[PDB]
Amino acid sequence: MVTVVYQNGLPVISVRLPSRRERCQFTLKPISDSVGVFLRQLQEEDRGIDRVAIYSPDGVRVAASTGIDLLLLDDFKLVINDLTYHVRPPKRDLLSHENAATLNDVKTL
Repeated sequence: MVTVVYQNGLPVISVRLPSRRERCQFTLKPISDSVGVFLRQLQEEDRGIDRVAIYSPDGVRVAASTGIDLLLLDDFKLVINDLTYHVRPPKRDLLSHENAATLNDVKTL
């Protein structure tokens, strides 16, 4: 199964990759990473991947330029080679992401 879990305010997507026995996790920046960034990371991780794509639950291809914040507003399908994974991210506000991974009362100069 492909899962999405927020850790320190950022989405961590855990994926079974075809060449690998063990799961691998991908942490993404919702406000600046795109669908295409994530798909490129998958391909870089496993040379056994010949095809990767993301689709809406209704089966419509999602544009590579789409922000990860927008992707994670709802369910989606992740195709890796000949397997399609139904991904169910946890719901949170689109506004949620603007203070992600910030430590309260410590600012960097």
